[PDB]
Amino acid sequence: AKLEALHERHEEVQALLGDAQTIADQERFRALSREYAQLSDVSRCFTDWQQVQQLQVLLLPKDPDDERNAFLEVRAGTGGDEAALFAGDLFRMYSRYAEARRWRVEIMSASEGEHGGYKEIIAKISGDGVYGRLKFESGGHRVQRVPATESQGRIHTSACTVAVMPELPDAELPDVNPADLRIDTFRSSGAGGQHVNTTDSAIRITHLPTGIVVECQDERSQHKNKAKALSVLGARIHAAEMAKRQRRNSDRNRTYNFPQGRVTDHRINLTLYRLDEVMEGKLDMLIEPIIQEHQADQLA
Amino acid sequence: MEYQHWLREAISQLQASESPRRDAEILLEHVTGRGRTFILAFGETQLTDEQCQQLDALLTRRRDGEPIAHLTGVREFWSLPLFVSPATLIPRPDTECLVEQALARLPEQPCRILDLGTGTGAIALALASERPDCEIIAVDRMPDAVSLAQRNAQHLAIKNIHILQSDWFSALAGQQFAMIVSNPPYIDEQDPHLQQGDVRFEPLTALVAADSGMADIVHIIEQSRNALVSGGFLLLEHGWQQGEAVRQAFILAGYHDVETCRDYGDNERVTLGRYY
Ligand SMILES: Nc1ncnc2c1ncn2[C@@H]1O[C@H](CSCC[C@H](N)C(=O)O)[C@@H](O)[C@H]1O
Repeated sequence: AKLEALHERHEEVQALLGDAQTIADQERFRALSREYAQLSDVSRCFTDWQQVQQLQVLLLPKDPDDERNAFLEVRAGTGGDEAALFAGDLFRMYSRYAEARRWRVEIMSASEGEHGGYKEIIAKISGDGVYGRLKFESGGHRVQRVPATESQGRIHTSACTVAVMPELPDAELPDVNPADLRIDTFRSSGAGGQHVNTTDSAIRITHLPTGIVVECQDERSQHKNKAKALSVLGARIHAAEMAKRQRRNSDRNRTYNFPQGRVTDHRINLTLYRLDEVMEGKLDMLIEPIIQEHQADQLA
Repeated sequence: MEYQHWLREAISQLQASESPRRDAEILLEHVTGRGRTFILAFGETQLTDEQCQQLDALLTRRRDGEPIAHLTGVREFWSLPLFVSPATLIPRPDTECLVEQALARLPEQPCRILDLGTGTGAIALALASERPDCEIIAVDRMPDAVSLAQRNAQHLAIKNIHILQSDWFSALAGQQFAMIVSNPPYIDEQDPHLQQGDVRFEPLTALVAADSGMADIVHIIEQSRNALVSGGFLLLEHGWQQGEAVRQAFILAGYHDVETCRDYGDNERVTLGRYY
């Protein structure tokens, strides 16, 4: 008697729209026609709860960036060089997953662990339905393992952070770059130009205003890293007017215990005895649930 | 052997480098033809014999110090892929700055540009790319540089560019361009850098200028005069320390609107003037 309110509006709007679609019409008959393609599934159901498991129409809480590609970075925090080492594991796990389903994973900045890991590491994953599928992976990830740099066998608790921004069509970017930003160099110093030649170029960009910081480095042209950096600043900016919006799935999200081999999403009280599987690239026995879950939340 | 193994091995016997992992990863990618990410996500992969042998040769070189871009033979500049060789210089990132500053000055109306000591063809190419309405002309003294330049031009498909082999202006005898750009040799015959770095394997033909690394820069600002259109610009790249210096020869030689832009390493890289 409350939600039905909705239908008796759609079923109404659809009827309404299915009409205009039969009059002399050109131009953006696209926008309107497409709406029809939408109101058609939602409508075809209502016109049955009436003509009759009454599949509760979940066809209502729309989404946006879901299909857009995505940037993902892993940061090292708690724990010694132990943590950065898990930054590696985590990052593999993702890329091992992004491949299993043919996504374009491309790094754009790496921070060699002070002893074999990554302080940072940020890939540019690509394929359909990316963001809406790894977003939940944002937050904090904690490991409890027994280091190879330890024989007495006592577990060591270290942790990593994970940001999962969205891929904005750089052909949409707000040209947020007059002089309101400071483009710097990684070179703690140097003569530059002819005097020296390194194997790869590293740029850095700071947003004077909001203060955002982005940087990149690879074997390619500076021109490219920079422009590459401009695209990440943007994704980092749009990552503000999203975190602005106030169970809204570092904040311990999961914990990976190896002596037990379990993984646990604190966020939905789910623990699976399948760490092996999750570390090799099987992030669906996790993303799927936190997804249906984040679903029901919306179904209210 | 395993990609993960090799990478582990090489990085070891490659400590004298400023970027062992990278050097490593690049090499391994080059031979196997698998990107960074792949190598990282799948270190279990074995190397076919060749690869291992091929990877080996390249690795020795790199231990002897041979530049990476020299081993893989390529270099990106302006997001443009350039083949490089010890025939000339390996296009630097700071040189991209020269290009940046030169793109502004350029007249909104289609015109002709000159590139002295084009080398790989870096600057000239990037420009003829941005301004497809302008005819650029790159010349070089070494005959081999002329070819690498032409080779890049071909591979790249840029046709509004033309390579010649003059000694500064010899072949240009009688032409005048809107803007004249040039990164000439500006290293002292005995700067301690020549001592170290990949720069050990780069040619002096392109590294050393005379008069304590200042000989060419000046001889050009001098010459450039008789070849610049009304109020056209002349902009040169120089050493980080030749800041004030170059500025003066620019004023002394008689150049209007002198200036000295700085690159991202926050050094002084390009000095630009004008003429009437
Ligand atoms: N008299 C002369 N005429 C033309 N080129 C000259 C010259 N004397 C030296 N050179 C050229 O000066 C160049 C200096 S290095 C120029 C490199 C170029 N900017 C790059 O990014 O690759 C060399 O290519 C050298 O062959």
